[PDB]
Amino acid sequence: SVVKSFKDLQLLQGSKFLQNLVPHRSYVSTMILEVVKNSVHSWDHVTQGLVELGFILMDSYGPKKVLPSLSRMPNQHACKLGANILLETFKIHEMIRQEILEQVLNRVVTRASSPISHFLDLLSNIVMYAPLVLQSCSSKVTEAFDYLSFLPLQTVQR
Amino acid sequence: DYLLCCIQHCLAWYKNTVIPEAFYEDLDDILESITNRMIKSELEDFELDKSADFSQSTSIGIKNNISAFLVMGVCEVLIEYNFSISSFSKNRFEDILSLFMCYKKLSDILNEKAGKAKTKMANKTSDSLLSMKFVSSLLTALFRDSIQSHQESLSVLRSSNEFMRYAVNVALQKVQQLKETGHVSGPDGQNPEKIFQNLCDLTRVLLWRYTSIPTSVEESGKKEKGKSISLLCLEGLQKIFSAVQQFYQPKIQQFLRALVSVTQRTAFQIRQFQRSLLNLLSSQEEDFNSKEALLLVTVLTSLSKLLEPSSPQFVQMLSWTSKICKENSREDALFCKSLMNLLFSLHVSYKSPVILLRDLSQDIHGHLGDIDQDVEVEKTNHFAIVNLRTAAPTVCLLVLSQAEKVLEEVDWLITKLKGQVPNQPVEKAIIMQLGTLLTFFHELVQTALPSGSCVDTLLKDLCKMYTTLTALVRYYLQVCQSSGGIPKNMEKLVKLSGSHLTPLCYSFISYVQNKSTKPIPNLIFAIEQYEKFLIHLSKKSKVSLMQHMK
Amino acid sequence: HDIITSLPEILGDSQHADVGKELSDLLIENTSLTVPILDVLSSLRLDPNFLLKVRQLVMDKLSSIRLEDLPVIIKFILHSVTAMDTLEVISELREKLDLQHCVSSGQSCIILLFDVIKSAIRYEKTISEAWIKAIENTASVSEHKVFDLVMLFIIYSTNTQTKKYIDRVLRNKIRSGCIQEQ
Repeated sequence: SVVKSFKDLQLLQGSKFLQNLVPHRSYVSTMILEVVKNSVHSWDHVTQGLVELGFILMDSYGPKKVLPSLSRMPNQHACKLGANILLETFKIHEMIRQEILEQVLNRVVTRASSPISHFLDLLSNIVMYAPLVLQSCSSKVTEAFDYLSFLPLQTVQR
Repeated sequence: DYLLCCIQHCLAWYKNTVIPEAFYEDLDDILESITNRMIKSELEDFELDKSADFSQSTSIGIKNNISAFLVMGVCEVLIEYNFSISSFSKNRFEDILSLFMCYKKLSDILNEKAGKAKTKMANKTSDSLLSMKFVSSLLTALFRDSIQSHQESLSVLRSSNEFMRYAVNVALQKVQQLKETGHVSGPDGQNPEKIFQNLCDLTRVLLWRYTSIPTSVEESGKKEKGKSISLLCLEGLQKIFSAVQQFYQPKIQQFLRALVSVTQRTAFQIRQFQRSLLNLLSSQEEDFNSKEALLLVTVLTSLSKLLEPSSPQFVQMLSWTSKICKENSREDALFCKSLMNLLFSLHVSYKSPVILLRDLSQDIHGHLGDIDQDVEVEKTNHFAIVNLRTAAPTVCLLVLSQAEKVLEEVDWLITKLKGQVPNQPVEKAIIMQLGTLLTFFHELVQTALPSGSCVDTLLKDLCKMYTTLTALVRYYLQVCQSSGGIPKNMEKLVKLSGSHLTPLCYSFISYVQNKSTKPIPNLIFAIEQYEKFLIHLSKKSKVSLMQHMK
Repeated sequence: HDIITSLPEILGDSQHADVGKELSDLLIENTSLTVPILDVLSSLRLDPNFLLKVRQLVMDKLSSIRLEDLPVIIKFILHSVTAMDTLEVISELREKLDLQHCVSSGQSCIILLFDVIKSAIRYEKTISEAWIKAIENTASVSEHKVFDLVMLFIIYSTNTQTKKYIDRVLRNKIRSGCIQEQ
């Protein structure tokens, strides 16, 4: 539905003929993010689905052909939906930290063959936002430092 | 090389910052000794060009090739050092010239040795070690600076034209680095803001050299006409603008405040760029540097991404572009192609282009003529950038691809309208586009295209046209029992598709097949499917659509 | 402990092999100095064959290790595992380990153990499928141990490609009269 979202919106924006006719309908991207604002209160049951979702967006539509609009933008926008979700969640659901974090790192460390640029970009924003919030989940980093010997150089430095 | 770059950057930092005791002077005078002895060195001190030919066959050639690249980097770092000591000493500029002459000697030797074999090593187009900070400084000093205390001593560096093209090559390589990676190589190529600040300063410099000194001052040589400094600065301009849109989209306003919203800023800059292009064009050069023209339309295309489609400057842009399309001939396929690309891209995000598509097809049908050699048509009045060698191979592909995009958009509309069952005005606009596209194809089918990708693409798009008509009549099959009757505008469309398009489709299939695998069977399959679904509709609509058919 | 750990800054690149020999000879001699030795030997230059020999050599001695190090030793075995020896080494470990002998004291140290495993198996997929083949392939003996349940649970909790695979295996096991109440 979300790929579909982005195809629709891309086609509209490249094209005024459709912009004259169609009323600007909210896009699935924007709706999900509004779920994510509304999530705050009492929605322990919703968040565990979000995470599943976002890592599915990034895992499926992470870059690959360098390791164009059609293979790039509704993957870029898919992936970059992913990150926005999981940053936004990591602000407010303080118990699915170490489950975002630990899964980021889990896809960081071992692969080093699939491009993971997007994931460290995520990780930078995540930590930057509140690193004080990773001193509530710290062991998961320091146990990922033990694999730093086996990693390509850009990976490690970055 | 890389060691020395670190030393002299360290040493510049030690001058500027640390002093505002008895150690740095050691390294200074070491460096000054290296300067004077590296000056009076020449090529049999390093046994170069004569005893080892730097060959990628032997180990000793490899040793001397590695040595030569080390030398070239050493030359450049000591250039930076001799510049960094003083306020514009004559003697230090003589040293810099001597070092560059050594470097340039080595480069033109290695170029002969990369002229015997291919340019498969990316090791002579490897980085300079000069800071981008430095080169920005250097180019401001070379071109714009006219302070008489520095002029006498810089006028020897100005006279080296070779030195200036080296300098702009360096700056271009930093820009190319920033595009390809996230960042450039040397020092302060990891803080983006410092890189941004040095870009802006460079941009001002290269504008000045572009704008102040024209290109029609060529008193160097006829090998230097693809190598003008006024061209190289514009190449950077293009790459800078792309690079800063790509990486630094949230600072374009403070980027233009170097040279009120982004629109007015950019409009006055465009005015200067498009005047540059106008005066380039209006010179009426028979040799015609299409290179210079291509870079002007490339930069205008890069910049035109920041005009809003509701701005008056947008409409100024569009009117200006359409004027150049209606005036200026300029016989080179890629020139026409780039301009047409920009115009269409801008146009369609303001309104549908199907009028412009129709007029271009009228020009194609004018210039080429017909299949039957008894239709005298000429509509050269419509668009000046349409020639015998341009519009037949090249413009056709673009106008048909644009038409394919139109058909994708109406397909999306038709799909969404089927799924829905705001009703009437949607289909009215759809049939307006489709009617004018149908007259467009009526003009195209009459023409004689070349036998490459063009003819099969025309047949493929006409298969897409019949597929869109099939989807149209399928939605009409869905709706015609519920409402009861067909709208009158659709009845005119199906009359025009029966009468105008389909007979001449068959005639063009016969014309392409007579002159001496899958697409022509696919077109006749598509046209018979169109007829079949039209039979279904004419039965299930209580209207006789075969009296409109022949 | 101090001087040993100081060995690689000291030595050049020649007299490595004899040190290797002597240290493995000390390793069969003394159990106290596994950890710092194993650290050293990952830092010096050895034949792969020698690594594998010392591996089998530590693991025979695997019951014979005080708990505290037990973590870091398995840490070693499973960073040091190749792709190909995977199922043997797992089989040996699977045999030799207990989760019964050890037992505030026992539980904390065991917990660390399972963390170390979680890491190893989180970050390397082939251990999981190989691990289950190494219980599934030991369908024979009705007598299979605590480890094996604990480990299926764990892998279900982690990599989820295997869930169906675990379930069929856990059914085939239960119906077969291995796996039971006690």
